[PDB]
Amino acid sequence: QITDWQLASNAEHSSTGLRSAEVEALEALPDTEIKEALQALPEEFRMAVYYADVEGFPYKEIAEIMDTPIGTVMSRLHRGRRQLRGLLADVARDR
Amino acid sequence: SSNNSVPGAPNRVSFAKLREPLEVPGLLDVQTDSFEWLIGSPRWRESAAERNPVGGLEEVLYELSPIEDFSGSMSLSFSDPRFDDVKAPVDECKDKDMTYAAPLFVTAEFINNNTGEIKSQTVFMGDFPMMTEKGTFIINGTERVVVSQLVRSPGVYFDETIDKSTDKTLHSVKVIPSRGAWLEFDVDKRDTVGVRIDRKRRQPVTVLLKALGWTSEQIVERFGFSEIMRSTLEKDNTVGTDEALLDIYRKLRPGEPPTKESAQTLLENLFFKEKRYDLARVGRYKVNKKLGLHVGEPITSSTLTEEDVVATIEYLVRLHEGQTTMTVPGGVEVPVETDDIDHFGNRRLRTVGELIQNQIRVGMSRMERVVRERMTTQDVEAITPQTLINIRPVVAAIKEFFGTSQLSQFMDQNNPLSGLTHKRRLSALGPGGLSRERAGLEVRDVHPSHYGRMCPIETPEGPNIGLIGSLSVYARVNPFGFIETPYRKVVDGVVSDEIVYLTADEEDRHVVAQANSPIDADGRFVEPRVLVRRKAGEVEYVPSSEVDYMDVSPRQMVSVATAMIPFLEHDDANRALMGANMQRQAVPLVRSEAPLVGTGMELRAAIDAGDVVVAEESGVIEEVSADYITVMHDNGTRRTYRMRKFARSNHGTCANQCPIVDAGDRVEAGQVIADGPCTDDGEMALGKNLLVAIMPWEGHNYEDAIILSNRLVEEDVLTSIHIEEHEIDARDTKLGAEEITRDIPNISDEVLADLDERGIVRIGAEVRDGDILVGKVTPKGETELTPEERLLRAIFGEKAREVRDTSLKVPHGESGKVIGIRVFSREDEDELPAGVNELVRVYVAQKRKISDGDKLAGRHGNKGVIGKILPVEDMPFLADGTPVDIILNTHGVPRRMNIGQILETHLGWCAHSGWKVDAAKGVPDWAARLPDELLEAQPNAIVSTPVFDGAQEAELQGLLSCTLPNRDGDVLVDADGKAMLFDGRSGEPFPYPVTVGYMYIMKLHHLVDDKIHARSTGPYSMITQQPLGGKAQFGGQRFGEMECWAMQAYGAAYTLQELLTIKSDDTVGRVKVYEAIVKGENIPEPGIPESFKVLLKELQSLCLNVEVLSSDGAAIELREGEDEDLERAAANLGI
Amino acid sequence: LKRLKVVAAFQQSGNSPMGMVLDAVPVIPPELRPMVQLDGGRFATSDLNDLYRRVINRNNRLKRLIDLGAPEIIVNNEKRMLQESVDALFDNGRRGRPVTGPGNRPLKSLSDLLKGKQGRFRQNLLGKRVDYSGRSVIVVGPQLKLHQCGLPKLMALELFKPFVMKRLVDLNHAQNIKSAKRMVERQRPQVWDVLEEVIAEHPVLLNRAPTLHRLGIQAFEPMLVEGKAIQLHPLVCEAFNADFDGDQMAVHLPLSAEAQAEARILMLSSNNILSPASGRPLAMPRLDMVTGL
Amino acid sequence: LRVQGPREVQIHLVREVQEVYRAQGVSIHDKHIEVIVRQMLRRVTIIDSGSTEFLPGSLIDRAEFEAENRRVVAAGRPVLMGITKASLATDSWLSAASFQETTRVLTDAAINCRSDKLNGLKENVIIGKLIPAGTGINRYR
Amino acid sequence: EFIPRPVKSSFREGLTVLEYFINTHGARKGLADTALRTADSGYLTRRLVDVSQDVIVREHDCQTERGIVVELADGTLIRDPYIETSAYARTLGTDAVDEAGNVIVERGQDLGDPEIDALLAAGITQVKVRSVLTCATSTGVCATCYGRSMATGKLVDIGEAVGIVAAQSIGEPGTQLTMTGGLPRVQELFEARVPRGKAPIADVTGRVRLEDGERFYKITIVPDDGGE
Amino acid sequence: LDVNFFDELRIGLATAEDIRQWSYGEVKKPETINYRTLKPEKDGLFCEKIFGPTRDWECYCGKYKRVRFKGIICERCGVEVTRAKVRRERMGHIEL
DNA sequence: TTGTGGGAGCTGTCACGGATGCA
DNA sequence: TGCATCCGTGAGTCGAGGGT
RNA sequence: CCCUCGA
Ligand SMILES: [Mg+2]
Ligand SMILES: [Zn+2]
Ligand SMILES: [Zn+2]
Repeated sequence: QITDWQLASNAEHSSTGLRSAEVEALEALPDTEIKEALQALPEEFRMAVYYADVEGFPYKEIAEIMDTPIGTVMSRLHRGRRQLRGLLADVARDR
Repeated sequence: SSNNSVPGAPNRVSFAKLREPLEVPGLLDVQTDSFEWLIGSPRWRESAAERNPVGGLEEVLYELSPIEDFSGSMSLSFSDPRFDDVKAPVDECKDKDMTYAAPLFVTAEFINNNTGEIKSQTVFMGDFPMMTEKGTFIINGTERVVVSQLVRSPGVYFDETIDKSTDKTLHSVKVIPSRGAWLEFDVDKRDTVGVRIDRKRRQPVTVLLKALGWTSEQIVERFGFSEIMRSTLEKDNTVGTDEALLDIYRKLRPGEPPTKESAQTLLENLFFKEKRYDLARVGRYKVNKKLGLHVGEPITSSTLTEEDVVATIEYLVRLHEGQTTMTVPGGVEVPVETDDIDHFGNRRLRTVGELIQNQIRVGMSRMERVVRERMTTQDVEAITPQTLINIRPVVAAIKEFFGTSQLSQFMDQNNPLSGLTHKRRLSALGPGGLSRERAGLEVRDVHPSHYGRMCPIETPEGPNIGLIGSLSVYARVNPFGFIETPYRKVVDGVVSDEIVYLTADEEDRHVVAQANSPIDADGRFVEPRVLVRRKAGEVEYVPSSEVDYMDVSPRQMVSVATAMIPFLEHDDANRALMGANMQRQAVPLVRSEAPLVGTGMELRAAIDAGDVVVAEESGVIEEVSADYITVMHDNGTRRTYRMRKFARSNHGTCANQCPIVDAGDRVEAGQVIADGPCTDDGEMALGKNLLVAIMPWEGHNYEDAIILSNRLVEEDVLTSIHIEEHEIDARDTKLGAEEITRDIPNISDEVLADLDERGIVRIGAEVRDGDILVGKVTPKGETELTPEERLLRAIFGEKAREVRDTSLKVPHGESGKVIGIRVFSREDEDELPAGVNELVRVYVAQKRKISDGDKLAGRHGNKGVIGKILPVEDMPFLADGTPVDIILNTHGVPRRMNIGQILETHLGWCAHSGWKVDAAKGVPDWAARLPDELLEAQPNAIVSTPVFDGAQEAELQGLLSCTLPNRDGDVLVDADGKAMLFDGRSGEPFPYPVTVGYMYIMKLHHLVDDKIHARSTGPYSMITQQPLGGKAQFGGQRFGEMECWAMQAYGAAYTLQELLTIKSDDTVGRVKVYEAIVKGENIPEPGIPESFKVLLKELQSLCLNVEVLSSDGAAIELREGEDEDLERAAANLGI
Repeated sequence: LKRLKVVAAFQQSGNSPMGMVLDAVPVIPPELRPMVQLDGGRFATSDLNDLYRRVINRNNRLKRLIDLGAPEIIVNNEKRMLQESVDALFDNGRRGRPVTGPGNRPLKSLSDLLKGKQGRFRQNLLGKRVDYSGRSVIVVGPQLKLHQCGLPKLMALELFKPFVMKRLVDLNHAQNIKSAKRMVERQRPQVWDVLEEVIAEHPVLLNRAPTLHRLGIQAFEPMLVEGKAIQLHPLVCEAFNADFDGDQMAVHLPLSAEAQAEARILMLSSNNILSPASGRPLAMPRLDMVTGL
Repeated sequence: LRVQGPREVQIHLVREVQEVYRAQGVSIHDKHIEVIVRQMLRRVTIIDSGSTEFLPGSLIDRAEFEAENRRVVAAGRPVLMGITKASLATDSWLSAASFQETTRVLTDAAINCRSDKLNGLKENVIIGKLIPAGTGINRYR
Repeated sequence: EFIPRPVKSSFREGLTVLEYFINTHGARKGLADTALRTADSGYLTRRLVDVSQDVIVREHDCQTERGIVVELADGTLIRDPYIETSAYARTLGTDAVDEAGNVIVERGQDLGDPEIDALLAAGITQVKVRSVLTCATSTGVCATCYGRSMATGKLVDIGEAVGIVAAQSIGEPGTQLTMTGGLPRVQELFEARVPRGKAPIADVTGRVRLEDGERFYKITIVPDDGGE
Repeated sequence: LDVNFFDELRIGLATAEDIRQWSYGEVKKPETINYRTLKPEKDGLFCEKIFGPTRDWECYCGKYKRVRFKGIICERCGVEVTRAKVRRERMGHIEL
């Protein structure tokens, strides 16, 4: 039998730990500081940043989803990143 | 009285009346004698001279050498075992996770007879682990003890078992050596005598008799008197010699073509060939005294001889008639009887040195295989004593032994007494011993031969009862492995001072008196008729002319811990076992305080335990610091003893040595220079002297609960120090090496304020639950970043590798001061396991006060937990304002049969107050017998009540009269031991005199802090998806089967379902339930337990097509969705 | 009749006896047979993997022999060894010697995983470890009422953690649920005022093992107590067979309305005064109380 | 049982168990012991199978024995069963396999294509469904 | 086996060395016995829980007239020693009428303590009570036959799992049973084994012819019917 | 999510055809995981092609490492990009 | 791939029921 | 073929922390 | 699983 002490000891050096129900629950619940910051952005900027560096789509695909050229998706992306960097003073709480 | 065999030892005045003619031997001798034999120390040799000296190693080497090849050409022989110095000191091995070992060399001499050449050489065998001065080993950093193992001695053993059906008295005999193949002889329901060899089928004994060379008439001549042998020979299948060898081989190897000559060779190799069969000198002496062979004391060879086989067969067939006597050719008037498996003349113990030798031998033989293999595959002139010898199997054998044997154990170091008894234990289980499923009830009973050898009191209450005993005080193990005990020789009626050590064997031939026996001052049995014991627990009165030996001392039957219970003989054996066991669970307190009431055993148990620092040689204290002590001998040489300061024991108690000498002081050899964890001025001090009242108090001490004065908190009298060692390593993982860093993700600069630049908590920090002790991060992988983490990393352009926080935090409910940091690196040259890069241990110290829920106990099995700690003003107090310290409920005493605790209390009061018996107009009658220089005592005097020789009842009652008063001339405790107490709560006096006095109370290592535990949610087992187990793992309580029956009997269906699905096993219901509670809405409906799906998968793995059907009769799909949550993830990111 | 019990059964709805002989062995999912790295660079594997590995090795060696056209005696040896290794995998020790690991320990097969008090049935389905549960030493606490128990603060805080978190966010002591979690974990002083609020009238189950009858589990109303011990009303001792020489007890928090209601109604201590075996009361004055009266 | 009939066996056994508990000063109410004894006398051995599909010698629950007798229009004499054997012979292969002798029960259940109605409480415990007792009964649920 | 010599000492006086040593034999024998005894009782409790688990109350009343007769009591009535476990807490099977026509307790009453007292006070020496032996329900038992729930005092509620309560009530004191058997005998009866030292009974009513040999008894019963 | 109202639960003997209808590929190699990279060897007792991916939405060689690519089977790895949960419900088999 | 070449343990358990196998 | 033997079954609960 | 301990 694999020991609970052994399961935990192994979890100490693994890319994902023995996660609890509470951790999963919180991860499935809103991250209020982040959700409010994203909702502060305008629709186009929030959508560009979400598609770009939350879902990780390539820029041509982000274009094809929002049917705008690549340059203006890149514009919306860099400027929404700036606006969110301003909006998130809780980076210092997490950085 | 003086106990002055130890220099500088405190003056503990003794109530004893009998004189001790012998001193307690070195209590660690059981281990030092054994290991110093194994090694062949000079000391051991000298001892041998006083008593053919060979050492355990020398014995292995002479048995193994010479090593000849198959052609008899080249011979290798091992000559001399020697040792180098130790590689590193003990504390250095402890700090660096090493093994305290010394290099072992041997002299390897190779001869080639074909060329006539000789090549000697010094060959290194390995790093042989060493026993300390304290009788222990350091293995991979941790301290360990090798417990002595109770085995059945090599020999020949006959037992009588009634037949299963026929109700006939059957007899069996087992010939059992120290190494080799078993032999057995058994008579069946039918009257055929049979031989069973290595669990094979029972062939007729005639088969073996004819295979040995005995012809049919040669057999009928000897065994003809027993119609059992004639009946089994008439019923024998075949008659002849080589046909008998053929049948032996046929039954010995199944699926094998038999051959006559190879049968001859195999049979001569099994029992008579000294190569692979050996009953040691123990077995040879046992069989020779058992059957009467070789009584001219020849100990030349130790092997199964043919004549021994014939003698055992005849003994069995004559025991089937049960005649009280027998004689063999040259035999000597041998008694015929069955053997007692549990008698300590047939049950020996393999000590540490022999246990080690038995693995050394295995390794050496595995190496001899390679020696014989290399002698053929190598160029005959190019070989050397270094090319043959491969020391890998020997090193592997020693390592395996110390690392996996049941008998190599984690030393329990709660306090010195723990380790002292642990070194003295006799354990019944282990390899070569008896197994736990075969541990009947009779091996666990107190056996009459245990008297003076194995203490009948100290043993565990739970599943190991009667399997773990401890050696008796005066007992010593003989070179054969039998336990002897000393006795005074009584010549014709006078008790001389000649001490003779008898085994349990030699004891049954004599008769033994008691230490309680009157004698005139010159020496003669003034007692007219004695009460004695002989074999099988005899008890009989007898004239002193027939008494051969007498006990050297009371407590001779008793172990160290048992001999420390004052008034033992007033305590029933159950609570006394409880007191012996609980002494070894006392925690060391910040300040140690010897008992006012003790026995003569405290001092001598501290010294021998080893945690006390003792002067090797007389001298003057040249320097004293908390850090070390330097004594300048009269030699001119110096000696310096470094103090262990706040070391962590194996069990988390604080080992803190403290100097008790001053600069300029004169100390003699053997004097204690510094106190250890539970010692006070050289004596073992496991607890505190507490002012006790025996009375119920408002139910707060109901049903064994204990009430404490808050003084014990304020004045730190039951405060202890506890040190945890939190260890964490940075190692190589599937996504790259981990790094010990101060850069922790998702953490603010605030929570890292107590860390240093590298990420380790700073020395001296106060730490609480969850405080980082060592920051660490583990490579994570982009797919494992949360959407919030991915957003944050993108926005702020964090190019740092994605990691998850795997820091070492402070575990729930623990707190303390960081005492020390220790770190090992791979960048530096530091021995680390493979893939392990950085290692760091943070040591945390907590100062635990006594609390509600802690466990306390006296020495008489009187245990309780603390129910309430009252303010000083609430305690019942004496007439002068003194509040009592501890309130013990009256209802607990009488039915447990331990009024020792009460008697102690009385004596505790007397010693606390001091007394002066009148002695004007003559000394009184009660004081006439014992007291002498006990006629008076100064307050807080230190006295001893030796077990079975302590303070008599009348003398105890007498002291209660002449008690000295307090500072106002008031006698606070009357002649019954009772006192008038005021209720501190109201002020009214309690209506009746309450017994008060002083009692030694111990803080047992069962404390609330260690035991409180609660979990809302935590880790889960990967196999079953159920909560992990154990406080250490933040586990959940097991709601077991009987608990579910309880829940069912209530009809509490929903509670039972919720316990069995969402609280453990339902992996989606867990999360949805925590989510519901956090969001303030109703708890949802359970899902399916994951362990049911695991069961189905195991059944399918057994080729069982288990499906689950619906009402329709259609198999149900037991899987979950893929995108079951897509809407709410966007909702949570606000899109 | 014995022999017919088998044939008549194989004579119902297909189920050909051919299933008793196997040409393909199923291999259990690998999560159910874990392999974990140990401190030291060594690994710990479940026995199942060693058994499957011996099956695989011998089957492959048999493939190699069949291809090499080996002697029939050798190929027969390999076929027998394959049979024996599958026999071990399914039920080790049932025939002949058991496959042993180090220390001559027989490897636990797939049959062992199901049987005994350690198999899945008795160890993981008829009883299991649960969340929202604690354990601690018991002390007497004679000041309580029959329906009450002293629950330590540090136990209550953990047991009720999500409840107090929801309330901490309700009363604005925390801005979000994550800060509520951090607050409860740091033991900030705001939590305690909230704790007594949520604890109120929320029953908890106390168990003492061995549970010899249903009264070995009883519900109580928790009073927050100072210290780290559970306080256990003195009249319920008899039911639990609990004394205070070091006994410990387990705490379980019912969550659902139904579980809480079953606790209040079915299991409350003062509703279980009578022994369910004899019909007589058990919560009677026992020792000190007797001497008092 | 075969001489004085089942009603008298039940008396005999309740009294003979109560005697053991009485000689040691233990008060068990009779109704508990009767609840246990009742479960020892719930089957009948088939001597002549008549026109039904019951194999002679088999132990068949009295309810289903008499029910299949009523619909076939059969020589059945009562059996006393020990508790362990009355337990291993239940209509729930899950209940039997989780109780004792798991390998044997499961081999037989496989050979016989047994289908567990999943109606007992233990079975409901194993799969995570509300037990059919107390608050889990449809009347109250 | 009792040692011929007794410990003449009290623990107040303080036992001698041999008295103490001798006392340990039995002390430890009992401590060791406790583990095996609690394991035996636990195994029996598990088997009883399994055999009785599905037994639940299913209906209020099967309305049967079957029951068993319990005794309640040369000059006066002597209370029966076993009223507590066979008469008390039962449902009365038939009206208890005294020497006169008085109806003391009516068919279907609880037979609590007041009712048993009133019964004894009226000279009633036997009562018919419902039982689960005589209970006619197909599956499980009915409430009226079972009687009151011992835990609550009132008549058993319709959902009660009385099999588990019964197994627990029988097992719980099993560790008190010490030494044909004690706890081995309870197991012998519940396992329905052929007992050791079996006493044969009569297969038919008739006359006995008793052949008395040496260590051999031989019994022959000639039936009253005149059959074989 | 299963409503947990299963009527019945039934056993029988599995046919070799059933055993192959359960399996996601044959375990052909005895090796478990690389002594160096700690990664499951192909066709072994922990192979990801047949049993499942060790890490969420990650194939063996890394050509498809995202939730965007879901359900597709890497034509270089043979590994299906899905949750690692599948490694507790996907059986292999062995052809004797 | 060449003179030769069989393990380390073990029993110090007990009661009961029924298939197995043997004369 | 009628048993005797051999085999296979079962042998209390929950805790702590140290190990292969 | 084992070891030592706890009720
Ligand atoms: Mg207790
Ligand atoms: Zn009824
Ligand atoms: Zn790929």
